[PDB]
Amino acid sequence: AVFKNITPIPDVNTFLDVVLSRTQRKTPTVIRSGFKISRIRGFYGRKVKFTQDTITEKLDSILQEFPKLNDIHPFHADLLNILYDRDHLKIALSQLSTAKHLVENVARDYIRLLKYGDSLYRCKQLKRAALGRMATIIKRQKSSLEFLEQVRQHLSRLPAIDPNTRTLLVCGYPNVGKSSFMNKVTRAQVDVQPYAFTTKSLFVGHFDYKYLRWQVIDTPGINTIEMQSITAMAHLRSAVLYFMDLSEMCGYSVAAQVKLYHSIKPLFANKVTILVLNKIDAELLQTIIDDGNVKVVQTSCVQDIGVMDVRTTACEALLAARILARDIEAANGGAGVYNVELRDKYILQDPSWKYDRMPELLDGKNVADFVDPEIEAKLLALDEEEERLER
Amino acid sequence: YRMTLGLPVQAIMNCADNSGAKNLYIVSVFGTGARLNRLPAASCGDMVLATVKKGKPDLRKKIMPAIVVRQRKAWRRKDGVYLYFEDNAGVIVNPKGEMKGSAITGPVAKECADLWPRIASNAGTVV
Amino acid sequence: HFPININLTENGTVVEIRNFLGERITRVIKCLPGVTVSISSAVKDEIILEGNSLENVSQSAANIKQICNVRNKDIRKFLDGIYVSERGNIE
Amino acid sequence: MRVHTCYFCSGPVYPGHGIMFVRNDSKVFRFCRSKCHKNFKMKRNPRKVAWTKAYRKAHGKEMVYDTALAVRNVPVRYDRNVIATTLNAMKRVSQVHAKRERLFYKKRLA
Amino acid sequence: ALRAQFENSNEIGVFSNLTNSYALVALGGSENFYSVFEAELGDVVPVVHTTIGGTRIIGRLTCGNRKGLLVPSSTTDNELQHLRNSLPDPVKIQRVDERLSALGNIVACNDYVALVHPDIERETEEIIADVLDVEVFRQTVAGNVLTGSYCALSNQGALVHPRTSIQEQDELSSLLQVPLVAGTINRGSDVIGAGLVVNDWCAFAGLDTTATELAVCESIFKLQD
Amino acid sequence: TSGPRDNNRNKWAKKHLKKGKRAKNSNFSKFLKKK
Amino acid sequence: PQNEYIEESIRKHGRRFDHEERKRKKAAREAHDASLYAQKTRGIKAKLYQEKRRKEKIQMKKTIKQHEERNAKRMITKATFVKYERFIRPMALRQKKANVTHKELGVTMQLPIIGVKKNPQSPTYTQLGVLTKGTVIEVNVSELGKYAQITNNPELDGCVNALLLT
Amino acid sequence: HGSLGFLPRKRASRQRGKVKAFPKDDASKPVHLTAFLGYKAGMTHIVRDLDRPGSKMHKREILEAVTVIETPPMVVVGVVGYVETPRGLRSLTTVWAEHLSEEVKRRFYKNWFKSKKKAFTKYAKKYAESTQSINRELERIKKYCSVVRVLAHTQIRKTPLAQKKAHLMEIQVNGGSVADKVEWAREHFEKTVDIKSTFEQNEMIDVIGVTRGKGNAGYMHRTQLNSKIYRIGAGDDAKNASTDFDATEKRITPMGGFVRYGVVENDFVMLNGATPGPVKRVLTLRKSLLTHTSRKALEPVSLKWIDTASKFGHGRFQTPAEAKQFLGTLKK
RNA sequence: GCGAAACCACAGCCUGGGGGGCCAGGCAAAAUCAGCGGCAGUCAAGCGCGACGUUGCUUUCCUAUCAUACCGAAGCAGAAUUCGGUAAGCGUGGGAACUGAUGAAGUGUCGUCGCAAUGGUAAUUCAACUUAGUACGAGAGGAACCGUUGAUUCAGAUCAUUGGUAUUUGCGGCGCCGCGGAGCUAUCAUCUGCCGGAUAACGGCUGAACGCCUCUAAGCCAGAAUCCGUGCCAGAAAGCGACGA
RNA sequence: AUGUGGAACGGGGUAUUGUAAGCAGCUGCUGAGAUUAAGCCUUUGUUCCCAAGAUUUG
Repeated sequence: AVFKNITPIPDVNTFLDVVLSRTQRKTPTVIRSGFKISRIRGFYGRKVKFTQDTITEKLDSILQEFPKLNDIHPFHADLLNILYDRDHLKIALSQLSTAKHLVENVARDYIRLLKYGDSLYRCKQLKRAALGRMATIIKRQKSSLEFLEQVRQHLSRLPAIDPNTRTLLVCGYPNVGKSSFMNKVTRAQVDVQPYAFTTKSLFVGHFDYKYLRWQVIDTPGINTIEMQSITAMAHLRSAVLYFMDLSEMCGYSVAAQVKLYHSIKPLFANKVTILVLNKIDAELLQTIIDDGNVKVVQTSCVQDIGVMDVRTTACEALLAARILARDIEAANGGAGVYNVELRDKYILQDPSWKYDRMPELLDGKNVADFVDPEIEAKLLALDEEEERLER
Repeated sequence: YRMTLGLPVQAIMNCADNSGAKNLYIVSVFGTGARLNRLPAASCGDMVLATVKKGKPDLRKKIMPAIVVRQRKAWRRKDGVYLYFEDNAGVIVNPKGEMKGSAITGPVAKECADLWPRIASNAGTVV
Repeated sequence: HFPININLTENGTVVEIRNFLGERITRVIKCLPGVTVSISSAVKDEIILEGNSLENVSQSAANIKQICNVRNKDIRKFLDGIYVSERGNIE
Repeated sequence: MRVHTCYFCSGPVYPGHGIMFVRNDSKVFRFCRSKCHKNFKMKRNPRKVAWTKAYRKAHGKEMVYDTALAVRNVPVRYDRNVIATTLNAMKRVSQVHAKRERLFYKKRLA
Repeated sequence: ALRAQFENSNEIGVFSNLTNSYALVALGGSENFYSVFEAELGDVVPVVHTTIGGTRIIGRLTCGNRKGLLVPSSTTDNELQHLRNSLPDPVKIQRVDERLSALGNIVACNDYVALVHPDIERETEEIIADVLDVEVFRQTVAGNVLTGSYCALSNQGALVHPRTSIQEQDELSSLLQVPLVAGTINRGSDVIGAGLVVNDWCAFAGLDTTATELAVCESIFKLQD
Repeated sequence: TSGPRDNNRNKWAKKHLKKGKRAKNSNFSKFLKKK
Repeated sequence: PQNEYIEESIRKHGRRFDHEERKRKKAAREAHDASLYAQKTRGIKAKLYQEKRRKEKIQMKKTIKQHEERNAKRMITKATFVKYERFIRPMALRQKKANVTHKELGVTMQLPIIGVKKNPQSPTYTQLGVLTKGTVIEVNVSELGKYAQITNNPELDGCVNALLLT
Repeated sequence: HGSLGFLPRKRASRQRGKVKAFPKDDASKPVHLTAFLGYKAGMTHIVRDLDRPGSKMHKREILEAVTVIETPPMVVVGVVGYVETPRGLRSLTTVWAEHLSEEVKRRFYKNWFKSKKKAFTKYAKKYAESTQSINRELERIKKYCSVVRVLAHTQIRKTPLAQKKAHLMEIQVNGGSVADKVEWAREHFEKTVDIKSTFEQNEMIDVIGVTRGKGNAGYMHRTQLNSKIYRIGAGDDAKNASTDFDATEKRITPMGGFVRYGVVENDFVMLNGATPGPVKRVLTLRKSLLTHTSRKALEPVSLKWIDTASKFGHGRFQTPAEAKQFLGTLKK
């Protein structure tokens, strides 16, 4: 579901239209009356045999794309069960393959019936019978495909979970200013409004803290959004980020949030919490502070100060718990068409001899093989030696 | 950048790498076109699949990627000078392209050198 | 993100357009006969084209609308492009 | 292009024609002639083949040495006049090589 | 520190070479990689884009230091003439004849000492001692004669193979008289010398280099300053 | 790739032939026409 | 991709500069597009398009009627049920269960064939118990013994769709 | 048998390559030529640097297989004039020059040495009596013409061949006004218009000819396209073969003569690849039709070294000069 | 040089229609040679049934594209994927006298020169570099255009480089062997393979029917591996021109 | 059907093999000898040839 990449679920009749069109395109659509009886039997038979195979193709494609809800993570499966009635979704999946198995038997029954074909029009009626009766099976499974596409829309909308890596769960009052700190933390920023349940869906935002990836896991403020936040916080290797409105700028009382924190204390167990005193710039808290594991941080949500220090403290607590040459080439001839000149890139003395070509070999001998730095003085001595040898 | 194609499939070549294998029965050629009257072949510089004939039992009867190093065939180089090596030797590589042998023994073509850099560092006597 | 280059040439007839989504494709929009196009200076990213023959004027901008026509991408997310908003007389 | 030498015929090796075979000991031997390629295949000695220069070399039939004109893995800087004199150095060296070998041929024939 | 790829892959140390006084960029590649080294150390040292023997293996075929750079026997003289033109007169250029041409993949060199293969030729070792003028040590890096492949060298640090013994790493670091880091480049790849480039004043890593591995390299080579 | 009558391989070529080869050809036949 | 995490983001990112002008013109063009799509279409695909068009015309007419009301070798090659057996009946061709639809209840339920009362083709066919239309067959009525006449030809259909004689 | 564009397989008619299409030109261009005539010397090979960016051997040294073509200076002897008709392209007037060599006068005849050799005798008479009659036909040219072509025949004496009949070809003049072309023609009559003024060594040629008869495969005319010129040599110069990188003077003619051709004394064009026909079959150059923008033509060409060894046998030397110092002194 | 015999209504072009002959067409020049869904029920359009509806179970050819080209639609960020349309050109679901080589003859004869009515066609896919680690995308992934370089197949030529043959009965050695020029042969070797309009889907502009609107009704633009012309192959042997004597 | 014309040889270059016969005390002659157009090249060298019969068409 996180890596779904599943094909869309179309209308059943539309699915039957293309499948019948596949029978109209892939199968031989002509059958001569002068052909052999067995050949005529296979004309409608192998086409129906391919039709059932075509019926088994997209169904198994839907079946393989349908994942195992039990194989999902405890936070993933429970939230999926809280999303679109996974029990009813699995029942439709149970109604999918069994009907496909029923479609397999009806085709096999028709194939054996087609094995004893007698008349052309009787087979023509038989060719209509097996296609339409299976189409009635497709017509019977009418609303089954309607729930899958929305689930396919939900699974595509559902992002990937990062529970195995170091993560940070942010739950508490709805839009208490810590979401703005969360929006300033990760690349993905969730939008919030003054209304309730604005951050209903979790935000998959990648971030790193002290050379360690810190995944800002968004949770709805506490229904349906908060129940999904409860299921996500049930199975997660992350820390709590309870944002308490010190000045009640989030619309919720501090005593109501602390009591809810005391109510959510069973889910907050086995995790180092963060008692973010949100809206600092805008009693019962001491009872909430009696737990000890909550990192009491004063967050001035009105002044937007104290997020990085809290990010430094919590991540540590999480660690405690755990022009150029190309520019010249861009103007000369572009990429793959401009040639670089190395004559200017030379440490030779004479610049006129730098751009000039060099004779590599002469008279059947490598010119560089006999070229030395003091060859000019050696040749002058060579000319005197040959003159002395001649004399 | 083509070379001479004369090494057909289902052949025995030397596993000249340091992986311990000795002989390898050729299996497949990667990226080869459907050519009739001429078997799909490879030269020094092509990634191929082969099953180890002689060597370690774990490597034997286990196909893996491989590249030819020593070319018994007359690999007509782009420099024009033809070269006839001793025999057909090769080194086993991973599907990603990691050479199984930590060291290289024998000759490897310079045309094959630039294609595979992972096997280039494993060899010091590139000739 | 990538501003689309626009250069009026041949008295605004040859429209040298480039950098549409940062593309290196040189988009040359030859104007119809009798119409002069110019980059409007009052509002940024606005091109003012005027002329006598409205049919040649309207088809040229539609061709300009078909010049940098988006393709091979989702039209929802990739939404910036060339559009026509003002269509009126010269008087 | 640094021209190689024939491994068997002992002649020069030019571009295009010929073949350059390498051994298992990283010994690249270039044979300029097909017969020289066949000579290296037949493993005949270069000094034991009359059609090769090594036989005349190791029999006194060829000129042993000629240290005329009093004349490279090290690269050096380039100069226009230095190579100009080097260009003219090979002409007189070849002329001296023609005269000295002719006298050597005069001694060998006698 | 730089993290990029040699056009094809992150193993940039095999494609191009770099000495303490000059950089030997390869030919046939895009100008961005040459401009990457030009923006890095072009203002400090020379960076010449040139091919070695008509190939793109300049990093692992030849070895060079602050004194000079030695190359294989089959190097083109015209390329050497191009090298002699590109490299300065103080930069010694010398061809080395051997049965093993990969000087960069089998021999490691530093500003004071050098790591040589145990099977290297004595004349090749003497010429390397003559040209580079460093303390050559003919041994095997983690049991492999390919010292340049299994390890990397620098002036203010060294990178050793992670498969080598710590006692052997301490013996090799003392032999090199410098701090050695028994690690891996390109996020755990088998290319050590070819997986990371390090000069006296700069360093280069691959595009696939790990953030921790690059931090380990900069700390070993004292590249944090 | 493209085909024989492919406008995609021909529309960009006409703009590619405006620069590049055309002016060099005009520079080629000018000296050729010179006696 | 769509409404979740795209649409409201698109609201902050804006839509196309002519997202509304293109839809309305296409909406107005559809009133004339259906005629050429009905005229220039040919073949089986045109009849398929005409099948939905005839359905849509019927669907609108019923809606118009509702809205107006709202405003107000010796072998047996046939199917069988299972010397004297001169022919050969196949195991796959033999049928034991039949979709029995009750006359009064109208419950098309698959039920087994208790027997073959009478085959209208031939007495030998009645002796063989072949499956054919209009034949009298014994069927168990305990779960509903009763007779029934086959209302469908199971030969060309392949299934014994029979109606209860009672 | 799948390339039906070249079916049917019947032999060609003209032994000489016949040009069918001619390049589109303008009046804004200066007057220039299109076609030429050469001879198949033989195939050879070269070495040359590659200044081609983006290739796998960028700035490297690669062998190239090539072909030298023996090309004499080319004798223009008159013009023909075409008018444009609804029935095609008719030729209006054929105006020759005053004098012809025996070689081109051998073209009109089957037995020139037997016959009275009396071709173009009286036409030369009316040349001398009245050039205004020639003016009248030229007045009808600049009045009523659309496409101007000039006559031409080869300097076949300079080519060492037993063939003494010259090969006559048209060259369509292109560029300038129609009056400019006749001006260019009548100012070049009876002279030779040389090959070095036609091409610029960086232009590509679509050479045509008749392929080799195979002793009915072969002898079927072809128009091979897209071969590049590397060197329009000068036969009078002895530095034609010797490039700048091998200064030592040498000649393109190999030792022992060319296989099946012999020796070469005149201008040549150094075209790559091959062309139809065996050795020393007549060969035709012409211009490109579309101005092609492949970088193989837009690049410069600067050679490195040429191989002049003995194709007769398997030679191993460049010139008989350098052979003697590499060899010892012979018994001669 | 000698020299049959079988056989022999008369015969000899194709397409379609009632075969060689008939009808209507394509055409037609001598003279020769070598290959050859159903059942039950409820309705109810309407003229006792009644439609759409509702309730019960069970070689070549041809597009009807399998990829490549191009677009449309889709929870289509990108990649990747699905559906639909044009599309059988080329690749990877079905159908089943012909080509060579001479040849007389209108043009007074012969020869050179081009002309062009028409007949056939051609290229093909794949991946590599930037352009990009960019746009986009929480991240992970990852665009596209232009430009460039490759590889495969096919086609066309080419025998310098490499290979094979010896009736070079060529050189040499012991009928045997080494070499074997030339010629021949080869993705065994090597070079090349293009473009200008018009269009399908589709997207448009203008603009009535129908005072609006409308990619349409008359017009008009862009637009496919699409078709037609360029180019490439041959030149009517009863098509033709200019010139030479 | 008289010319830098052609035919037959000779000479030279070029290549293939492989140091020739024989001499003297394996070495020097001897990288010599042989072959090279019969679909190799060249030829101021030597000799020879040539002033053509028949047919067709205006």
